[PDB]
Amino acid sequence: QRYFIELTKQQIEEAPTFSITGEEVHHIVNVMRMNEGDQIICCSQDGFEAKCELQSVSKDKVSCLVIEWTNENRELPIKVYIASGLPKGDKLEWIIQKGTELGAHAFIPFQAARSVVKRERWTKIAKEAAEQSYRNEVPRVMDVHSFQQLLQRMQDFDKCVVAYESAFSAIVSSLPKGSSLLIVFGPEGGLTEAEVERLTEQDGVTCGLGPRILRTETAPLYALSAISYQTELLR
Amino acid sequence: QRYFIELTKQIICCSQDGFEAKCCLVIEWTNENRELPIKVYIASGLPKGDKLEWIIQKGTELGAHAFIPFQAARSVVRERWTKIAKEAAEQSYRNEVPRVMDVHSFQQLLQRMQDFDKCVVAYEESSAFSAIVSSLPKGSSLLIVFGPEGGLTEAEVERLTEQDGVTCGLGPRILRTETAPLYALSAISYQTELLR
Repeated sequence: QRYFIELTKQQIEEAPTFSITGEEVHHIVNVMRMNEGDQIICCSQDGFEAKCELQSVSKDKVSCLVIEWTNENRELPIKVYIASGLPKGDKLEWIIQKGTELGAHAFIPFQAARSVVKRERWTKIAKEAAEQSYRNEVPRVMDVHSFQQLLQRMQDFDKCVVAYESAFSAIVSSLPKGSSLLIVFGPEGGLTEAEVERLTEQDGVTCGLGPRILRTETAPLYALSAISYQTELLR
Repeated sequence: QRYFIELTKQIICCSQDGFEAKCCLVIEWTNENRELPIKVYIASGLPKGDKLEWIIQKGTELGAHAFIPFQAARSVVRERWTKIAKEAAEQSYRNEVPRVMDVHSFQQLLQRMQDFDKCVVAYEESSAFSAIVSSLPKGSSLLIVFGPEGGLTEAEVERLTEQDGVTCGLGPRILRTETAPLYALSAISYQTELLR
């Protein structure tokens, strides 16, 4: 039902209809087997959502007519970046997937001291979650970062919370529309005393996320969900 | 290490009545309680694959008091579930092992709603969610209903509304069937524990 088009809103407005080429055609035509007259949801590269009607359906080209510009924006009011210490098994895919459903702006995996242990599949997982959750953007998944490299990234964001153990509601409720937030989590083992020390000197502020102990795949989910509650449900 | 034992009132032990202790010889009672201020019952329409296993686990680490699996209209569908709860309780330092009830039918779900202080239906047709949770007094009961993949059905919503459940959105992004309960629980801890 929902597709990310490699055109801008103004490029789609350009002509009377527009066409879909590549990966998506196959999904439209072969996998779903849609016919002319069928309706889909398209989001441009600049975040604009449209209701489209399949005017033409070929084997490599699909033509669409925009029947409505929804004006719907479902993006979190603030940019939240998830930094995760490489978890085991396939927990990173769950973090990326639910994370996108919950509004995360980008993911940054990093080698962590207790990390006991692909990106092309991660990018794919983020795009599909992005499609199924009606995001106006597809979250970017970065390259696995050394612990050091992560430390050098910190300067780019407005704030940084370190999930470790009540600054959290304060910082989140004091961030303005459009600002950036970095949240780093440790792996199954958890961040190290040494590691916290380096994060805290880079302005990272340690915060608890409730009194219950949360798994690595669970912590970021709580965090995104709380930000949503605060910035969208109360505000 | 932390283990649940059935007797009522080095490792950590937790009585059946919820009293945590450092120990066998009991050396000290911690006095620590990490349960949510309100009793939140998670009612989810039976999902596919192993999604309900996921909900039990994550939801126990996030404070669920109890789980009520039921047959939804769009549902295409116990001992293991209980085991997943207990282990999830163990690792997260809960004081209580949430119980997972027998799978109910929709009807059974409806007959059980009167028990609760407040019933929320995770659904939006139009959000009164923060208003409700912000207003439940400590110790009260909250049942939240969630559909399976595909969602609750309009017919179903109508009958839940006849029984006093209130429809409430959970933000503007479409959440999968296993993501919704984790959001609600997280939001709840945020309101009643981090803001309060």
